[PDB]
Amino acid sequence: VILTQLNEDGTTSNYFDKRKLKIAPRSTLQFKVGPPFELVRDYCPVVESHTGRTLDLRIIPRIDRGFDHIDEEWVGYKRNYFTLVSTFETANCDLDTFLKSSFDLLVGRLRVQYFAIKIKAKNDDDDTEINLVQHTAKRDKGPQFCPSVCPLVPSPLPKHQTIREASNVRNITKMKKYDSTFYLHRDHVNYEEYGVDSLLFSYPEDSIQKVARYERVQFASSISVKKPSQQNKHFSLHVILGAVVDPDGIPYDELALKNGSKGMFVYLQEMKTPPLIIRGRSPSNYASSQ
DNA sequence: GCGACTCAAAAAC
DNA sequence: AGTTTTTGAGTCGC
Repeated sequence: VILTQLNEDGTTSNYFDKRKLKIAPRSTLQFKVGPPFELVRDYCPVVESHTGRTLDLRIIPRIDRGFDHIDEEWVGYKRNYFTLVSTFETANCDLDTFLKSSFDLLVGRLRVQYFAIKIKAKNDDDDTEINLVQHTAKRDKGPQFCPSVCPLVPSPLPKHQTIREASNVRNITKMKKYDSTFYLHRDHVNYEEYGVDSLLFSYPEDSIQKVARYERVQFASSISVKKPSQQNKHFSLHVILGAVVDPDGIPYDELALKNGSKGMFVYLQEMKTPPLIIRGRSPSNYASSQ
């Protein structure tokens, strides 16, 4: 009924089929590591502006809620929340140096203003994009929004237990304890250590995330989860690392910039999950029907 | 099939 | 040791 896997930090992932077993909404059993991500491709090279050294980049993503490994498939539920977190790392550059440096895209050099992540859902069989929606903790009693592009600086990915622990923190003392895990506050650095052209000072806001944390995410309520043949559709979640540059032949998305003008989120690397099954609202997807 | 209202159970404090 | 919050999901009815 429950299949258990040991996570890297010593917590467990407990996979169960909601068609057979109903578990409370806030049970720790709802938290579990989801499907592993795989490289799709590398896109635009990034180089340090004076040394010319190529910056080696790696997305480090994980799903921490919403997906179960059931009979060799990864399964989610349309009605339910998932959590997808990601960082990135630069294997050849330590953070403190990275933030003081400046970087260009090698396309012909566009200056990188900042690095950012976005997520997307797709139909894995035909590459059609599928809308995602996020809620606040208030759910129907608060706003809905589409996942946003997240400016980020390189950081190790927090352990699964840490994501769990930080999922619903209000208390100020506890928020203080997790703050340095999730944020860099640029307004707290020594400005005299930085040049005007430094990467840190082209980030759009003083509060900069160290971790892209997409919580309370769902597939859009209108998604069709079965093919016409009644076979399940296969979906995939994608994490894309990009460099945001000033618009003034390679993959990019437009972005509403800080100063108001157009911006380009230029793709650097993309990873995706294996195929995912999503179970819809049918009574037969729930143990209650039995 | 889907928005809405609702119940309920464990986390958060 | 209580109350409030958060979130899986039961149900109504179009």
